[PDB]
Amino acid sequence: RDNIQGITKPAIRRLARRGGVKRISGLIYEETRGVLKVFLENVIRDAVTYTEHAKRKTVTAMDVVYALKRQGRTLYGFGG
Amino acid sequence: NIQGITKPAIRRLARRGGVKRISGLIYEETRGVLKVFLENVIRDAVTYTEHAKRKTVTAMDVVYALKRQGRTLYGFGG
Amino acid sequence: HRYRPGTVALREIRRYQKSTELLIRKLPFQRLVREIAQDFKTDLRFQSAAIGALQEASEAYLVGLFEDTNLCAIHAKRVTIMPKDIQLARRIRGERA
Amino acid sequence: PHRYRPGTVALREIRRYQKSTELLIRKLPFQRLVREIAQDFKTDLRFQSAAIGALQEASEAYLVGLFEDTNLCAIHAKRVTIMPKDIQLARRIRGER
Amino acid sequence: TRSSRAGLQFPVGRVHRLLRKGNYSERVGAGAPVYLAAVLEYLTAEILELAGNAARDNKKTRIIPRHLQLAIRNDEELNKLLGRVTIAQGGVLPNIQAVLLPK
Amino acid sequence: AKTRSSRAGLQFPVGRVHRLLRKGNYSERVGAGAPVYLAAVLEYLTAEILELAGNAARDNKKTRIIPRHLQLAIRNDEELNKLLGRVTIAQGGVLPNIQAVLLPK
Amino acid sequence: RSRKESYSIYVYKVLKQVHPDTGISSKAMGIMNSFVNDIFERIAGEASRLAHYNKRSTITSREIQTAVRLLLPGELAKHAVSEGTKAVTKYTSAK
Amino acid sequence: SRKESYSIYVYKVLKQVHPDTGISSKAMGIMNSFVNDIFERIAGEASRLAHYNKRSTITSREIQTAVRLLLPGELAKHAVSEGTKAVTKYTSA
DNA sequence: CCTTGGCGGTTAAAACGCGGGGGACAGCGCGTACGTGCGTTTAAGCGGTGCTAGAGCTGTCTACGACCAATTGAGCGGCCTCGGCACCGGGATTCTGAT
DNA sequence: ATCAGAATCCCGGTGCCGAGGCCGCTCAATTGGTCGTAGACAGCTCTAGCACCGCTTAAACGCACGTACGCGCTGTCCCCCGCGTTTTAACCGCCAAGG
Repeated sequence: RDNIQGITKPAIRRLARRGGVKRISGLIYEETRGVLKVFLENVIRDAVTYTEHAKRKTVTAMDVVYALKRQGRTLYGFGG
Repeated sequence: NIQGITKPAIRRLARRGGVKRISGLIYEETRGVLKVFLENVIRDAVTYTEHAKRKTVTAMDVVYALKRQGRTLYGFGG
Repeated sequence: HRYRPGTVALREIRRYQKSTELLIRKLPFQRLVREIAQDFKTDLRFQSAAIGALQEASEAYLVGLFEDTNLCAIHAKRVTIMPKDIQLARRIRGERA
Repeated sequence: PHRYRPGTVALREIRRYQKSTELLIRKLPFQRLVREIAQDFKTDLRFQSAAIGALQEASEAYLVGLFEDTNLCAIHAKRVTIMPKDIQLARRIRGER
Repeated sequence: TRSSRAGLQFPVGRVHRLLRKGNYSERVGAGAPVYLAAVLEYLTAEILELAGNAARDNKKTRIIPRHLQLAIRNDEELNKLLGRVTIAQGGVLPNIQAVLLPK
Repeated sequence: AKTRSSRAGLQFPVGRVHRLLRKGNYSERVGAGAPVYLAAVLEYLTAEILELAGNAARDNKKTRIIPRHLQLAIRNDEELNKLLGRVTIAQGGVLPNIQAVLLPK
Repeated sequence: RSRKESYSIYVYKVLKQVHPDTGISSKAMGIMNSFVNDIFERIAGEASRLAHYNKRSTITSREIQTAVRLLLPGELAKHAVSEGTKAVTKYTSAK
Repeated sequence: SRKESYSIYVYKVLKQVHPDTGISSKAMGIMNSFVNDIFERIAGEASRLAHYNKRSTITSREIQTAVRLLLPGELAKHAVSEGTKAVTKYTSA
């Protein structure tokens, strides 16, 4: 449990650098965790809800693609 | 024409938006900010007029344009 | 008597948020729309409802963009805005790349 | 073995992140995070490896775009370092909370 | 109207025909129109439950376009629904900044 | 000839779009000329992508088109990228960009 | 001379049900006649997406039930789905 | 079953455009997912247009108008110029 | 029959200077923490290997909502009376500036 | 605190043209017959998911050296806002076409 804080700080630092940032502050990681919590919440609710409407308890790859397309995040290379 | 918008109009618009002082070079952009923002919208509308097969633009073509551009308006038949 | 530049400005800020009265007259908006639309095609008849709807939408958009600009300036801890403020305001939304 | 001033290998490291295409985030930690997050919704669930990979890749792309937004806000603010308030301003403009 | 026997003000037939007129699917169950009409009636009920209160707060009874818009933005769920859509003569809720206000 | 696609000099199948429109319930009545037109529309749509994909292929001196090549190709141009503003390529990556402030002082 | 559908008295009736004494001006009716039907269009589009994604050509009452939960927050959608299910059950049990 | 796509249609189009350059089937699925969303958007726009005119079917003029609506001026012009010859040749054969 | 053009005219929507003054913003004094290299640890990274639980697909049913044909009365389109809320002068006051 | 300066706000008083209840028609909502079909339950396969378990390394945490960019002074110079004078034309009320 408590894997929201379990996200490694250097991983968020690498993502921020890949966002083209030269100096990385120590409070960036926690803000990233807080934002990513809700960002994952929205997409997980969408995809699992698509799965639930089809009377399924196991989410496949296609429902993720459908939910992302509805939200405006169509993903290539994984089908869709 | 392009500069038909008056400076005090933009000044009061910035007061409405909550800006106390405006830098010198912002004004020239501000007028332009509307133009393209209108342009794209009417860039749909005239094309909708092509779909409208009418020389007169009804108030529902602008509803189409605002629905597609993301700025749909209610209250006025939208 | 003479007040500081900003007391009347903040009075204007407070009052313009409770008034929906259109600032700029409708004739300049018509001039803009007609002149720009002359490029695409002539014989374009803009009915009153369409003009009013587009005018209100444009004013609401400009007020919201000024609000985002002021928010960015507050983020920059400044009162007077700069061109990069509005540039960032239109940049973050994704309309500008 | 000599040490360089700030900004030498960092930018190179940035290039190492931008040139490369494989998932920089290690798989199992984010996998277990997804497990825990989804387990809070309904217990005793099974989630496909293909789906969790798509979710992780989407999260990586969303994060890198979000730090692009944070960089843009920081540059507009005349700073190099990024701060949480940059993201606070950017998300409200985008409209996601 | 069968909405009278359904305990619903919004007629079922208009919802059913609008679904059929919109060509959203080849077949639609009988529950979909009644359920959709009930959802719309509940949604507008909360629209008017706050709109009436807003009108009554101003020593008023008739509702102006300004009266409805505030109730839209007063909530946070209702604001979430109308997040990126503006309503004519609606405007924005007042908001005063302390940093702009003089010391 | 016999096939509708090859008769009109269009490679993409009209039948696929016609079947989609018919058994997609988008409209009770589905045209035949409109799928013919949309077949050529899709043909030119894919032709443009393959047109800039070939030029992006020799950027890294590679032949197999990979998601990195697609991100290097599609994103640089304007019209498709703006029309695909909410489109991300899986395992593609971002264009190598260095901002103005990226130099230490 | 087409008698198009509108919410001239539907709004008034539901207003009386929620508030015995409250008026609405027609300029607000201009807002409502568009906004209510636009929320209707949002829900209908979500239902169409649900039906098309799960390969369903026949739409039942279950599509909207969770389409609302996708389109609305949980707190707002919970009351909506409860009231809708209750109304459907009452309609079925009645005449 | 028979899962119809443009797997070899895209190959033939590429051979017409750039036969000397290869691709990978992952890019083929990428193009499939691209054209799926594009077709869904086109179908939605054409359905809305036909509804505005209270039309039960979609004709070539509506498709042309939708192409102007969605594609930019250069791209819409290219698509219309390439597609008029399509219907012209389809009429004869 | 709604939509387009065109005069009345005269006060509000601008339309351009004067003083100016807190604020936008380019230089100095000063810190800690992030760049960077490395000690130390490791838990994940990669990959066999069995149990399995409903998804994919198919066998076997089948309920009731879409097509037809008929009845009405809800409600929309419009019309009359007067009124809920917009709007102008007099006090209460309510903000703030300069000292 | 201790003065003034304008400008809103309620109270009293004034309008008003459509808001709301009601005439009417009328056609769409609603309901009795008919069908068929994809929704629906159940089962075979099965296959990737779950989970365990064995063998392996750049990533994660911290320790430690350095300087410089962010934060706060330090001017610094300043250019649109309130105030002052000046220009003008917009659109309710009118006319016409007109398409």
